[PDB]
Amino acid sequence: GPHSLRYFVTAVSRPGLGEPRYMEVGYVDDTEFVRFDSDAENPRYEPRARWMEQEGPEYWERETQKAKGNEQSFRVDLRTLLGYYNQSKGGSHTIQVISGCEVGSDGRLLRGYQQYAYDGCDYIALNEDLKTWTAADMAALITKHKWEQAGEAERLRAYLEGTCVEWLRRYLKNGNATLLRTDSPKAHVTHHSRPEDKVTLRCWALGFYPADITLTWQLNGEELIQDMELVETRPAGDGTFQKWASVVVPLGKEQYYTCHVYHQGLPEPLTLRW
Amino acid sequence: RGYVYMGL
Amino acid sequence: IQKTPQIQVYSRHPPENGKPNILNCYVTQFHPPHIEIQMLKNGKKIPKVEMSDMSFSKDWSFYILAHTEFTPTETDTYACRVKHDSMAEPKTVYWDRDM
Ligand SMILES: *[C@@H]1O[C@H](CO[C@@H]2O[C@@H](C)[C@@H](O)[C@@H](O)[C@@H]2O)[C@@H](O[C@@H]2O[C@H](CO)[C@@H](O)[C@H](O)[C@H]2NC(C)=O)[C@H](O)[C@H]1NC(C)=O
Ligand SMILES: *O[C@@H]1O[C@H](CO)[C@H](O[C@H]2O[C@H](CO)[C@H](O)[C@H](O)[C@H]2O)[C@H](O)[C@H]1O
Ligand SMILES: *[C@@H]1O[C@H](CO)[C@@H](O)[C@H](O)[C@H]1NC(C)=O
Repeated sequence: GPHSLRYFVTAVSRPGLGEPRYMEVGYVDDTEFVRFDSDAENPRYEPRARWMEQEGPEYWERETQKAKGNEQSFRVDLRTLLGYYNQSKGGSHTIQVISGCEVGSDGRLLRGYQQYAYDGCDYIALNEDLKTWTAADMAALITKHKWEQAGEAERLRAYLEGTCVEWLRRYLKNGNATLLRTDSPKAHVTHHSRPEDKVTLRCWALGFYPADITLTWQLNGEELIQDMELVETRPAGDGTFQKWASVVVPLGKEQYYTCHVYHQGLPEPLTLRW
Repeated sequence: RGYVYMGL
Repeated sequence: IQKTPQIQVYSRHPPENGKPNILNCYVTQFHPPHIEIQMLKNGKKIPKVEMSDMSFSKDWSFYILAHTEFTPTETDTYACRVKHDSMAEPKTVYWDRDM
């Protein structure tokens, strides 16, 4: 199916504590594969997925020099934005960016993107056309004009359709055994007492991959997507994910509820009861 | 491979 | 503005005293990014803790995982202590193996 190459960049200033913290984390679909962290003597770009061992000295050297340049750019940006917003030189501030591209099953671009944020709020973004920008406030508008005059859009789209797409396909090739695998979920159900003669039924789904999955509780065919509680899908530390969903049902009426697990690794969906 | 960002 | 973090502590496999496993502490939906995450075994800080899966949602909130390998015992207890600006008091979440 479709695949994606995403880069999460963060630069946080810490007045009176030295230079800002800079971080770049790379993802190919749901698994982390690269990372740069300014906090470390000799900070370098490091592999985060096993298959990245197939890269070679050159790859790491270039990405590192590239990351250090970006680090300095955001260092300057933080100072620039204090001017745009008329802010104190002693308060902490954050800049974030999510850049990336998604390709179809055939490897051809489906979409590319780049969205910035200042202090947790939208700043500037590349529109789906990859030709224009959309600024969230008057500060971002100054950035938009600078980028329009410099022709940043063509440069970014050249990367999105070119470098981003080609390297994504390469990563998928080299890491096929891991990125193209399917780990089927293992479901479980737990029960916990409750005050007013009611019970909590929790449905667990463990060890799956990719991340996308659907968990539901039903009462005689009808989905109870209302009084149902749940957590967002979470990584489990070995490249797999987990999730849980629960409903509060009347004591002694438990056998009337069923948990449904839909996933790529499940030819036919799982149904559980307590 | 990562992009080289341009200043804001 | 400011968002308080949701801490979640869980094992990779269902616990079984004696069998190796992986303990996780997923800290999510927080902002600003500065945060301190500590995994504890019987109140003591665990050394070989790995930080990974850092990311942010559509609303820019931060997400990060802390994990370590552990061989569960019926005696041992584990928790995750987190310090963030949204809380004057550091928050510790325990590992409920029967959840
Ligand atoms: C993943 O693909 C390999 C083929 O090698 C891949 O492609 C190379 C060009 C390079 O990028 C490697 O790092 C990749 O691993 C599959 O293994 C091969 O399978 C073919 C049969 O179709 C066989 O002729 C070869 O001998 C196998 N080994 C090699 C080294 O080519 C492997 O099975 C794929 N894994 C999954 C999970 O699909
Ligand atoms: O950001 C600016 O973008 C323009 C794109 O029109 C220029 O970059 C072009 O030239 C440089 C040469 O150093 C690179 O080859 C870019 O890929 C290319 O788009 C301008 O130099 C950039 O500063
Ligand atoms: C910026 O903030 C200062 C106070 O710190 C204020 O005097 C000024 O009016 C504000 N606006 C500009 C454009 O400086």
